Amino acid sequence: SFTVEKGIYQTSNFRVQPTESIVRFPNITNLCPFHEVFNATTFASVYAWNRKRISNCVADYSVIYNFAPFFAFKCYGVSPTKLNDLCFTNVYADSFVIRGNEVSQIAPGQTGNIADYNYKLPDDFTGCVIAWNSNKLDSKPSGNYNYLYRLFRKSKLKPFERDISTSPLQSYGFRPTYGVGHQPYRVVVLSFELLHAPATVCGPKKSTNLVKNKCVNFNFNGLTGTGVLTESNKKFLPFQQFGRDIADTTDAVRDPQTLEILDITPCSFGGVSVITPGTNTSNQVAVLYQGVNCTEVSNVFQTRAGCLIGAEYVNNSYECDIPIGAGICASYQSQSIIAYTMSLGAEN
Amino acid sequence: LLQYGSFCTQLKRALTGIAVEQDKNTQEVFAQVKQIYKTPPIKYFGGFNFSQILPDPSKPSKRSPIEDLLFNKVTFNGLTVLPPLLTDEMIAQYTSALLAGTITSGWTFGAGPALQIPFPMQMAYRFNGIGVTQNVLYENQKLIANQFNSAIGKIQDSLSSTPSALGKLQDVVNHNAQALNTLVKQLSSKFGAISSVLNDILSRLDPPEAEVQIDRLITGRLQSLQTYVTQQLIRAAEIRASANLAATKMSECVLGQSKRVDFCGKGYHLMS
Amino acid sequence: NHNAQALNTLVKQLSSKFGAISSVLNDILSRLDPPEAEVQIDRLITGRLQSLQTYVTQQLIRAAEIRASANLAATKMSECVLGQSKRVDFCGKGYHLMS
Amino acid sequence: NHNAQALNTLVKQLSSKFGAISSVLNDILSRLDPPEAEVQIDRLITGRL
Amino acid sequence: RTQSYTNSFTRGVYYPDKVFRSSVLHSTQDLFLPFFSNVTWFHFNDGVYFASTEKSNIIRGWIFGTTLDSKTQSLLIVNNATNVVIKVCEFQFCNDPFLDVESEFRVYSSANNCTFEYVSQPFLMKNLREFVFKNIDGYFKIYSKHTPINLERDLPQGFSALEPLVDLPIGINITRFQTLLALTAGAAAYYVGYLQPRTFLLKYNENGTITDAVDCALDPLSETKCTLK
Ligand SMILES: *[C@@H]1O[C@H](CO)[C@@H](O[C@@H]2O[C@H](CO)[C@@H](O)[C@H](O)[C@H]2NC(C)=O)[C@H](O)[C@H]1NC(C)=O
Ligand SMILES: *[C@@H]1O[C@H](CO)[C@@H](O)[C@H](O)[C@H]1NC(C)=O
Ligand SMILES: *[C@@H]1O[C@H](CO)[C@@H](O)[C@H](O)[C@H]1NC(C)=O
Ligand SMILES: *[C@@H]1O[C@H](CO)[C@@H](O)[C@H](O)[C@H]1NC(C)=O
Ligand SMILES: *[C@@H]1O[C@H](CO)[C@@H](O)[C@H](O)[C@H]1NC(C)=O
Ligand SMILES: *[C@@H]1O[C@H](CO)[C@@H](O)[C@H](O)[C@H]1NC(C)=O
Ligand SMILES: *[C@@H]1O[C@H](CO)[C@@H](O)[C@H](O)[C@H]1NC(C)=O
Ligand SMILES: *[C@@H]1O[C@H](CO)[C@@H](O)[C@H](O)[C@H]1NC(C)=O
Ligand SMILES: *[C@@H]1O[C@H](CO)[C@@H](O)[C@H](O)[C@H]1NC(C)=O
Repeated sequence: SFTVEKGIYQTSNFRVQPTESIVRFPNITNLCPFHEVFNATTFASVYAWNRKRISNCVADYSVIYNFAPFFAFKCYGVSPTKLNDLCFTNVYADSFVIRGNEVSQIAPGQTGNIADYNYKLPDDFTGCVIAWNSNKLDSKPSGNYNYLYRLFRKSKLKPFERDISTSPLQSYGFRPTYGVGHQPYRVVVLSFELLHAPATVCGPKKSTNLVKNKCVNFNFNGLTGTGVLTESNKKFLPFQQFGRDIADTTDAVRDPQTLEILDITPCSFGGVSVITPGTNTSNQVAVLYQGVNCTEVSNVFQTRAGCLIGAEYVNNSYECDIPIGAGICASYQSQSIIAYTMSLGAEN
Repeated sequence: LLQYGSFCTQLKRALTGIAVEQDKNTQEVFAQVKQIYKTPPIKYFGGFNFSQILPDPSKPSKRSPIEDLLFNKVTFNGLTVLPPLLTDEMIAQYTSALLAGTITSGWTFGAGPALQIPFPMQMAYRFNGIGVTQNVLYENQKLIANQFNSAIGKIQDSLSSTPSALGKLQDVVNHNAQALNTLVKQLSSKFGAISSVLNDILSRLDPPEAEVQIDRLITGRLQSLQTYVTQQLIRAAEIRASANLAATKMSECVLGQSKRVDFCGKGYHLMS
Repeated sequence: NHNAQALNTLVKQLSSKFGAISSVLNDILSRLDPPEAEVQIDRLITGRLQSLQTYVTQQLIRAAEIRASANLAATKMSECVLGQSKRVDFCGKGYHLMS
Repeated sequence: NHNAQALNTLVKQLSSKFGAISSVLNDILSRLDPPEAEVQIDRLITGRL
Repeated sequence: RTQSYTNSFTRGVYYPDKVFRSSVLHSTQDLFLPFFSNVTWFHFNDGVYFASTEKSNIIRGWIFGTTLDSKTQSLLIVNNATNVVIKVCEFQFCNDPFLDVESEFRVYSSANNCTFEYVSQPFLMKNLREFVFKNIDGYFKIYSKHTPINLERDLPQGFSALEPLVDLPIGINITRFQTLLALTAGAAAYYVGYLQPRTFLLKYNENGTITDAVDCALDPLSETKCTLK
């Protein structure tokens, strides 16, 4: 409406914007043995596949991009483009070679002879599958029959297990005269375990300096967010890292590089109310910030309901006109907006 | 969320209505009189001893001993609590005004100007309103005064001894605490998504693939808020009915003498 | 005022999308293939059903209060108009004479 | 009458499909694979809630 | 090796995670040792609670394995005065292996193959030493606690937390466990108990130390306590 009657109205909210960004990460710069996993020139068979537990090293994946022109590159739990910022609790590597037509056989919620009799995945799997042709490397002119695959088994395989006991095994025929749909492709399955917890294999990015008593963003080894970081007094035992309360929210962080306790507090926020007489009366307003001391923003007046701006406090007491809060009222009186303590009635 | 509609305006309007009603309830119950009557400096009322219910000038907050015992015996992510409009001191002043008016005038100050009357004469008038003549009062003044004094004295012990004497007032606080705790604990649910943290979802998936996960959280949180608001409205209705009954009792048992049976206690009503 | 604004909100709720490509049935049914259009229809169905449920619940909650006020008015008519009431402050401020 | 009607409606609500392939859990479990059974179970859960 | 039966009582509570809390009553669900259970007295299944009180230091190390053969890697821990060694190497155990005190021939034939190697400060230090051993999803966890005790034939009554001691990414098959001795004949005694899934209500103090617990499936009163929190 174009006309506002006398009263107090709640318009919007206010929040304190962050100042800067703080990133912390471990000292070490060890490089993960992903190169050793790759370009081995000898990869195990589909039914007999090796494991590898990557840990205590920095994981970089652009080296895989510069390594080979991958044919297939699928990711399920995460997005391929930003693998360089996450930190994963543990890494499991599966490496083998399968026929090109059977690349799509292995996947969650998928059926196939390779899918059920060579390697199985859980429904809630998190990870990626990479594949590319190696015909010029793993295809002998007279046929490379060293690669075998299992076809027959009484029972379907459970997720995340290896079988070697042994005709169920059939040898492959790979020749350069063969075309697409039969040439061998090397495939790698990468499995992570996201736990929103401190982790070994983090990204390549580098930390910064640490500040205090200032609204700021933070990223502590994956613990992201914004707030105010202050010195803490909580008695953390050596295995204690995080902190919680009755409401199950983070309220303390262990600094990785220099082992110390930091209290986290949310930055100031609240509601804004506008006090005004009618438009046909005057054209001035006063503002009330609810539940905030005046340091966080006649000019200022501190009450129990918050911080009042634009009104002048007075000694006298009258009948209430516009209610504000804990016993305070506002009114229009050469002419200005005044605030006072209300009066209960005439003495007698 | 902007695509879902205008549920937030409705939520805000309902909560604001509840708060304004909460202020109006207290205003309607307590702000009956227009004058702030004061008790005389000499407290001699024919033998009756009101010191247990009159305000105590020694202590700073100006409350009667029984009010002190009552006061002592009763014990965020976008959620705020607003302070009530009337402080406790203002309510105490209203109560003191009502007591002074009823002690010094009787039932006259509730119908117009207050008129003086000695306390024994008022008690004779009140006896004459239940079928008992005045000479019964005037010939047994000391016995009646002693009985009243003992009856007043026993109340503090009776309130202190019984543990659940003030359960009705504690239930309101307990229900509000439970509702808020449930509402804030609902934030950690997944509702069939990969995670309950928006930051992790936004930093682990492509923008086109994140909406499918975000919508589930949005729907769950909207449903939780709607349930909380509906429960609040239903409770507010009951509290309003209670406040209306309390206002009726204040007008009929305190500002006058009631003939309705068992409305102002068990027996024949005299005062309150 | 309340009875008008509730209806206006209910009517204006139709143009919302509730997480669908379009907020009109005819266009979305004409363009898309039904085997994936039925889910888009279902989203709108649930979105509108929730609005109807909310409207009905609010109307019930208001009707309870109106009934309470009507009962009070009936009592005041029976006692203050058809007789003289001795209850303090029930039929006005003072000693009641009539109504 | 009101109490009886409410209980009868609540009980009869169990045989609705709520936009799923069936209204019996056992039929859905014993016909579809586990990674897709949840897509149909969640609808029933939401309707009954 | 003479059996006996005794009562577990309120023993064997450990910190489930690495998160600090205070002045709260939390609820958790994990494998535990139920209160008041028949634990055995010696003179694997899901996990093992081991308790000892000897002073002569005759006890050191353990044997964990499925086939008990060098063909498959079997976990073998050795503990001596200055260090502790964990070998997931392949070991062919003898009939009744033990420490010679100092050759390792009687412990195992040889280690033809090996995968995991670890060396660190020894675990072992009137006094009672308690240990919880459990493996899950390819991880090994060992919790320990040393507590001064009075003269008491049976287990003490009270509460004491089991702080985490070591985690290993071993990821092998364990089905049976045996006790290693370093010996002249003699006698020794120790307590063994088994863990199964349970739901617990843990109570924390202002300093963040577990002080009380409630077993939600012991009796109706405890179920009421759990549902009332
Ligand atoms: C009215 O009653 C009060 C309460 O008993 C009396 O105050 C007591 O007075 C005696 C003697 O002066 C003291 O021993 C008590 O400790 C007092 N009680 C309290 C709670 O302070 C008061 O004296 C009575 N008034 C009159 C006029 O007799
Ligand atoms: C990391 O580096 C800092 C500064 O050089 C040092 O104080 C700290 O001890 C180091 N921590 C580790 C674990 O290397
Ligand atoms: C003033 O603001 C500070 C925050 O800087 C707060 O700690 C303090 O309590 C406020 N003062 C009052 C009187 O509320
Ligand atoms: C009244 O005015 C005086 C001026 O000196 C001031 O000290 C006092 O605090 C005022 N009373 C209030 C604000 O209640
Ligand atoms: C009560 O009456 C007596 C006369 O016997 C008088 O002395 C006393 O002052 C009266 N009380 C008051 C409060 O004035
Ligand atoms: C040790 O490993 C080799 C292969 O590296 C294997 O041939 C041999 O059988 C293993 N020794 C055992 C199982 O005792
Ligand atoms: C104890 O074990 C360590 C582990 O390597 C070994 O170096 C040492 O010789 C052993 N004996 C003593 C007395 O430390
Ligand atoms: C471990 O050993 C047990 C007993 O020999 C056997 O049943 C089981 O299949 C083996 N593997 C796993 C993964 O448990
Ligand atoms: C908690 O820690 C403080 C400071 O060390 C200590 O004074 C207090 O006794 C502790 N509370 C206990 C041990 O219950």
